[PDB]
Amino acid sequence: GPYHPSECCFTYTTYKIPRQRIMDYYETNSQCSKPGIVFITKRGHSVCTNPSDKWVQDYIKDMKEN
Amino acid sequence: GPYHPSECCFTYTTYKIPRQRIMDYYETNSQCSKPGIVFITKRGHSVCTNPSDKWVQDYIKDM
Repeated sequence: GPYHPSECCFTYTTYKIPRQRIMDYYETNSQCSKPGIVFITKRGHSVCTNPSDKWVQDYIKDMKEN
Repeated sequence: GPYHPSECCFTYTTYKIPRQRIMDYYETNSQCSKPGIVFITKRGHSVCTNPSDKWVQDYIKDM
């Protein structure tokens, strides 16, 4: 329904996430105070990253299909 | 971990949630841009509410 909360990022990791841990990603709601790409990991955890970091962009490109 | 996202509220409910639906609640991270109380319903819906609403505080009190 339309009143659910949205996940927002407040602190980003500075460290590239080992690609073997990565299950998926999503972009955080633009209403959040900061931009965010959240990576979902094998153990079901969520890790905030900065979309403007080159490695985050590189990861997303290798994860996406055309 | 230290880099987990937090749930934040942007669109508050437009109705008083029937009490019977509610299983639990949590207050959102105070770092969110708006104050929020999220009620968790039986059916796994999370519903954002304004902690300044009397009915919300009344619910929390009773729970």
